[PDB]
Amino acid sequence: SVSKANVPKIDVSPLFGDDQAAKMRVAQQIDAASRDTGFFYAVNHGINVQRLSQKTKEFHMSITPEEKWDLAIRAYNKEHQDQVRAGYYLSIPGKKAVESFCYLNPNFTPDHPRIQAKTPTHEVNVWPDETKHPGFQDFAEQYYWDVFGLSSALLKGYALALGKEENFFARHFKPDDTLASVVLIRYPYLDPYPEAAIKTAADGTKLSFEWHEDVSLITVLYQSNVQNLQVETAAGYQDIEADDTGYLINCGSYMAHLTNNYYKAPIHRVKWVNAERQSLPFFVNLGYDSVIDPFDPREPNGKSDREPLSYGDYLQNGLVSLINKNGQT
Ligand SMILES: CC(C)[C@@H](NC(=O)[C@H](CS)NC(=O)CCC[C@H](N)C(=O)O)C(=O)O
Ligand SMILES: [Fe+2]
Repeated sequence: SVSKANVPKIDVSPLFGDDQAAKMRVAQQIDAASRDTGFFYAVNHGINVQRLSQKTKEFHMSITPEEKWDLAIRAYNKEHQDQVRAGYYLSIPGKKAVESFCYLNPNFTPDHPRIQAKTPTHEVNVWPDETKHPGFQDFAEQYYWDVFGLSSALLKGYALALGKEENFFARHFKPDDTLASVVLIRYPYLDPYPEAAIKTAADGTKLSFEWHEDVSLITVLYQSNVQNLQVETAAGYQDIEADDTGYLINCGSYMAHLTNNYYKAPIHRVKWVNAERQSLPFFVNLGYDSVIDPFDPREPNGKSDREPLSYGDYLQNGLVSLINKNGQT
């Protein structure tokens, strides 16, 4: 029936160091994975993912309907016209199973010039009451900078893999303006499971979320130990095995654009599984005005005829497009 994808485990610890040859050997493994299925697991990453999962569970399982309305994005609460990205994405009992909480750069405050200018895709995070969820905000903001650090190191690997100096991507990935987001997704156990929340793929597979390419430069994902992801290959969809100690990494469609599809954005989908689990992506986005001149690693000169694409315009279009194709999450 369904084969299993080759997803290598890459020790990324050299990318935090100064052994340049060891970093090249990591870059080679990133290149090979990016040209095969497009996924790899980053191991020896140094992030306490046990505390991540525990604090996230405590939040999902203790927030009340009252608090969810207070935090809801505008899709679920007409009063919150300024919350398009950041806030709570409600489940709909009997109809929609998944629920999530999304937050952005903690440096996006009312004092931030992008917030003053009302620039699209920039928002101030909303948080639950500290007394009802003690330590949650402190944990979540710290985690943002923890995975920001991991992501910066990974971008050095991708740069070296493509033959560029190690700051080629990372120089556009800055704490003061990154549009990167964390999403804390709960997939619940439900009995009976609402049929409306299950989609049937063309090939008969039951899905929670249909095929898509990620709107990101790269995606840095922690999931609990329940198998669910599939990646499309020419020979059909292949199962991605779960590993709840590592981060699963793949390219988004901005990487595909700027490399002239040398590193494709892998198409993937989420199988339906009736099990309580967590999916915690960090979407590595650059700044609103970040532009990287596209290039083609296949050509000696590296010349490409693709237009440079501003990351802000890419992100605004891509988020809307994904909602329109696969539905409001
Ligand atoms: C496949 C996983 C990453 C996860 N899916 C997802 O997170 C899906 C597909 S990548 N992503 C989205 O809907 C885009 C969220 C963007 C976010 N609100 C923002 O403003 O930045 C899942 O488990 O459903
Ligand atoms: Fe995805």
